[PDB]
Amino acid sequence: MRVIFSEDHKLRNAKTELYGGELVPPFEAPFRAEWILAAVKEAGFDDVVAPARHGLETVLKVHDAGYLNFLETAWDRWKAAGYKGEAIATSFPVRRTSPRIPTDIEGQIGYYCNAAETAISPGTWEAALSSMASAIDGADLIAAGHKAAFSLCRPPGHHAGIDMFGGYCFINNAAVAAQRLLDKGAKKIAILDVDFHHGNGTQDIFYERGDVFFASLHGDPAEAFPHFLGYAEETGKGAGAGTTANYPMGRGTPYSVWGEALTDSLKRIAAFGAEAIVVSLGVDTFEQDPISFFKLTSPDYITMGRTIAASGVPLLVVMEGGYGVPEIGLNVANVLKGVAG
Amino acid sequence: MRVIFSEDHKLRNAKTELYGGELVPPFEAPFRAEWILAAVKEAGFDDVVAPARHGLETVLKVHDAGYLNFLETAWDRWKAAGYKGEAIATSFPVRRTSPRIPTDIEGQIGYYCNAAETAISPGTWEAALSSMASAIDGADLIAAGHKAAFSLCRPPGHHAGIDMFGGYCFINNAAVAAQRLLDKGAKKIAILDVDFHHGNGTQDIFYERGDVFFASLHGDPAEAFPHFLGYAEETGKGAGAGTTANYPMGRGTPYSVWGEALTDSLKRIAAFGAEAIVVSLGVDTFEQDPISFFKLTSPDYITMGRTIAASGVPLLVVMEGGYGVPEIGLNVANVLKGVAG
Ligand SMILES: NCCCCC(=O)NO
Ligand SMILES: NCCCCC(=O)NO
Ligand SMILES: [K+]
Ligand SMILES: [K+]
Ligand SMILES: [K+]
Ligand SMILES: [K+]
Ligand SMILES: [Zn+2]
Ligand SMILES: [Zn+2]
Ligand SMILES: [Zn+2]
Ligand SMILES: [Zn+2]
Repeated sequence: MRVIFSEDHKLRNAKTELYGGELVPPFEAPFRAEWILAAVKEAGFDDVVAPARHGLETVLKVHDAGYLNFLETAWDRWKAAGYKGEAIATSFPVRRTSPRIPTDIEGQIGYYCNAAETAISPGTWEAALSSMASAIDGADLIAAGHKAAFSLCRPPGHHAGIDMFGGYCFINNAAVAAQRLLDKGAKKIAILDVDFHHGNGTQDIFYERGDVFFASLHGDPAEAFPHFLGYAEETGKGAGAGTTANYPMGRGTPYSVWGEALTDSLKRIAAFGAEAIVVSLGVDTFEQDPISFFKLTSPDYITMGRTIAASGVPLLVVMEGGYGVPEIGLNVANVLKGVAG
Repeated sequence: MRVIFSEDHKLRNAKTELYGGELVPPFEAPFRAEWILAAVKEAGFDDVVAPARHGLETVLKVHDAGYLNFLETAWDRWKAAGYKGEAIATSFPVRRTSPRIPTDIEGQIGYYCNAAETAISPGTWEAALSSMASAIDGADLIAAGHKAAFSLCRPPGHHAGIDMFGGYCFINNAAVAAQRLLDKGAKKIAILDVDFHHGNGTQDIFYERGDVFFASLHGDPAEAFPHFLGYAEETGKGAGAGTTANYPMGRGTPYSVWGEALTDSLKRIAAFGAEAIVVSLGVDTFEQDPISFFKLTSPDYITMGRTIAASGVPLLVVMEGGYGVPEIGLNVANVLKGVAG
C-alpha cells in the first residue's frame, strides 16, 4: 500500500502547549512523524510519496469558510497585535453566550477554538494544508480502486470541528478524505475513529449528515479529553439520525473489551452500507501512552488492522494521535500489517 | 461612609496568568487592594472595618451549587492529580457540545470556566469567600439605612456567571450584594457596572430575572474581553425582559461620550424604580490602564460618583477591576469623593 507523506508537516513546530498549568513543549511534535515513517518503512511499506498540493474545494465542504480564513491569517494578526507568545485563546463562547463573531484577533481566536492547549504558531496553516493534501491524495487512491492506503497526516485532524481548532488539530483530515470520496462518486462513506480520544471534530462535521457514518471508540468523556462530546447517547440529529455511534470506555480498557466495541462498530458500518472506511488511526490507545488510559499491546494493532480490513471494503488509514514512546511507529506499522496481510 | 475590607484577600496570590501566549504575573494582584485602601484613607475615608464572616445562604440564590462545590475543592483536586502548575482550564464546552458535566478535575475545571486567563491557586476559595463577605456587609449597611458604603472586594466578581469563573472572578460579589438587599426587603435593585469590561457574569445571573436591572458601560465585545456578551441587543429574556441595558463603546472613548451613556443608564434605572444601586466599580476605564482602551482622567471619577449619587437612591460601591498603576487608588477615592460630596 502507498504511504502519502509531506515533509511540510515540519512547518508545524510549535514551541508551547498549555498542559498542567505550564507552557511546555508540545506532545504533538515533528519527531512523531519521523518515528512513524521509519517504522512503516522498516515493516516493508516503503512506497512513500509526497502528496500533490490541493486547494480548498474539498475542505470548504466540511469546514466553515470564515474558520479557514481565520486560520490563514491568525498568526500574522496575533504577531501584529504585539503579543509575545504563541497564539493561544483565553476567552471562549461557552454557556449562554452571544453567537456573534468578534472582530479582533483575541476574540476571534477564542471564537474559533475548542481547547486552549493548542497554540497557533508560524507555519501552522501551511503544515495543516500539507496534512490535508496527504489525506486527499490517499482518498484519491481509494477512489481510483486501491483497497488500502496510508496518509501519514501531521498535524492530526479529528478534534477540528466545523469551525473550531483544538486538541492539536486544525483541518479535519479524515473529514476531508471522506468528503473527497463522496465527491469522487461514493454515496455512503464511514469514518472509524480508533484513536484513544473522541473525534469530536469529526462528529461535529457529520452530526447532521446521513452520507457519512461516524463511529468512535474512546476514553469516556466524563474522564477524558475532549470532555464535552462522545457519550453513547449521541446518535445523530436530523438527516444524521442513526449515523453517529460512540463507544466510550473506561480506565484500563484492554483489547478483550475494546475489540468487542470494534466488532459492534463494524456491524453498524456494514448495516449502513459504507463503500469505504476512513480509519482515524491514533495509537494513543497503547498501554504506554503518556496521556491516555487504555491498555492495548503492540500485537493488538495487527489484530485491529486485520479486523477492520475484514469488512471487505477499501480502507484509507489517516494518522491521528499517539505520543511519547518509540513504539508509536511499531504500533502504526502493525495496523498496516494487519490490513495488508 | 464605611469601607468594608478583609485582609483575607491576600489568600488569592496566584503566580501565573495566561496573557499574550505567556504565563505572566497576574494583573489582579494583592498590591491593588493595598493601593486602593491607602488612597481611600488618604481621601478621608478611614472608617475601615473587616466584614463579618458569612455562610452560603445568599450566594446559593445567585450561583449554582455544583459550581460552588467545585470551587471549594478545585485546588486540592488539581494538586492531587499531579499537575505542576496552577489550575488552568484548557477544554471548554463551546458550540454544539454535550451539556453533561464531567467527573474529573480536568473536565470539571473547563466545564466551570469561561476564560483560561484565570488560574485557581491555593487560597483562592478562601479569598473569594472573604470578598463576598465584604459585599454582604456592605449590602447590610445599605439595608439598614446608610446611603453609601464601599466594599473593597478582591478578588473581583463581575465575570463570574451562574456556574462559571473567569476574568479574575470566582464569586459575583455585586450579584450577592443585590440578592442580599432583596433578602432584606427590597423588591427592585439595580446593578450599574462601570468597569471597562462587560459584567457578563452579572448579566448571566440576572438575565431572566425581573427584580434586578443590570446596566453595563464597557468596551465593545467585538473588540474587548469578555467578547461573547455585552451587545446592545441583549435586553433580557423571560422574566428579565427589558431589564438588561448594555452600552458598548469603542477605542479611545473619553468621558464626554462615556458620561452620555452613564446619563442614559441612570434614566433607565430610575424608570425601573430601583430602591438602591449596587455599583460595580472598576477603574480600568482610566487612560493609563494597561489592558483597557477608554480614556477617563482622574478628575472624571469625581464627576462619575456625583452623577451616580444624584439618583438620590442609596449606593453600594463594590470594587471590580483597574490595574497597573498606583493611581487606581486615587481613581477609586475620587468616585467616593463624588458620592460623599
Ligand atoms: N490535550 C489533549 C489533546 C489530545 C490529543 C490527541 O491525541 N487527540 O487524539
Ligand atoms: N483577560 C482579560 C481579563 C480582564 C478582566 C477584568 O479586568 N475585568 O473587569
Ligand atoms: K476515537
Ligand atoms: K453522520
Ligand atoms: K462594565
Ligand atoms: K434583569
Ligand atoms: Zn492497489
Ligand atoms: Zn488521541
Ligand atoms: Zn450612614
Ligand atoms: Zn475590568
